[PDB]
Amino acid sequence: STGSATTTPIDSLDDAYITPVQIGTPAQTLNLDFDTGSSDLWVFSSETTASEVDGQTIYTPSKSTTAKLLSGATWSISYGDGSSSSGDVYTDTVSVGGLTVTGQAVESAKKVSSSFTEDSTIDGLLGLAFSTLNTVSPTQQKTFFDNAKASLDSPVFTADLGYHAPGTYNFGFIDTTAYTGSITYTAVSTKQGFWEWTSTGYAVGSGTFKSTSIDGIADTGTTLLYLPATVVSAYWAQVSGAKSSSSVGGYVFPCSATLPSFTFGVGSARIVIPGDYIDFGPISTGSSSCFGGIQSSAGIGINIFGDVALKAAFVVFNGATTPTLGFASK
Repeated sequence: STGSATTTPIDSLDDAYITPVQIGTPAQTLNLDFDTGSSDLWVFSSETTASEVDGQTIYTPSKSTTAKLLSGATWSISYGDGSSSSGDVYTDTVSVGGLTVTGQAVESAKKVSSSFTEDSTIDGLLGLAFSTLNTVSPTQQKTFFDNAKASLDSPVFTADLGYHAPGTYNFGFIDTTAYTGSITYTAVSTKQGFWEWTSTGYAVGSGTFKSTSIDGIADTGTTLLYLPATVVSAYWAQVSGAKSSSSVGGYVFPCSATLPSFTFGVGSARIVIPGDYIDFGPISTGSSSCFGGIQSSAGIGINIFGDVALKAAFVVFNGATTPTLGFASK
């Protein structure tokens, strides 16, 4: 089997992407944030504290003839950005782009943190990291991909995120029309539960490539590109007036600037992030200070190849017995 679904930016900055997902019978369609950095499929629901729902579409398990309470199971997750959610668990039928999993764990939120409430466009998350990170207790549950994998034509999914435009998540096949040149594959460590890999280096603008190993995670659920402070400083040094602002919480730059590109290595291959992808707009409405899309990972404890990086590529998440990651230009 295969599936193919369009993923759409939630706003004009590509702060996140939402993908429609069918849950239950009859289908209830929710727009979920597909997150290769976590492993829970959780939704706003009829059980979510009412004051914490503000415009989201909810899953109502009592209206699904295939929903079953997973007795005694609870979940609770905290994300790298400080947000969190928790609740109980149903199993139900979940379909993405024509690909159907029966008995998928659907984690129903009883509580969500303010940042989730405040984002009316995201109805929940669909985790695509390794199932070892799934938070369901006392019986850990599998991700949608893990459940689908054996049925797929090939045990892969691909992320093709757009810049200021829709893109695609495919399951079970590689669309050879969706990228240019070749896909370069690179080793993955699953030791921390992530799609963790090592970039071979970077360049700033038309500058020379610096060969250096950068371990990090391919994370569709993180907006920005978080890299070591040395790398980030080298980038922003090429933008007149750019500075790190502790008050704002990262590098900012004059909105009048033209940003240089940023290149990262995948083996001997190179992915070029155009400068415009690194512009996240005014820090507050009407400001001429703009927020940068490349930020330091210092104090995160891990480098993160988030959407800023991934949307410059066609990315293969290869879930073979030994997983790997593939990157192509597009």
